[PDB]
Amino acid sequence: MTHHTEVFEGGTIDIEDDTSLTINGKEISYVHDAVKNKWSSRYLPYTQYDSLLDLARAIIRDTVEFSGVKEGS
Repeated sequence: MTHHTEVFEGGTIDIEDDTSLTINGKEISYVHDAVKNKWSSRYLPYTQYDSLLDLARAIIRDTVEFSGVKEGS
């Protein structure tokens, strides 16, 4: 238990121990816009997102890197 699995358009979302943002096993380091730190997520720089769950899905949707089979066109 205590883990959330989710498949977004081919990308697996790994949430472990009710923490840890991972996609396809790759560590997703969030950067919050909070008082502690004024910066954007390292994987999505200067892009505006709404929530944390939204963020995770936005990454997979915006980057084909987490989609899998696509090196280019």
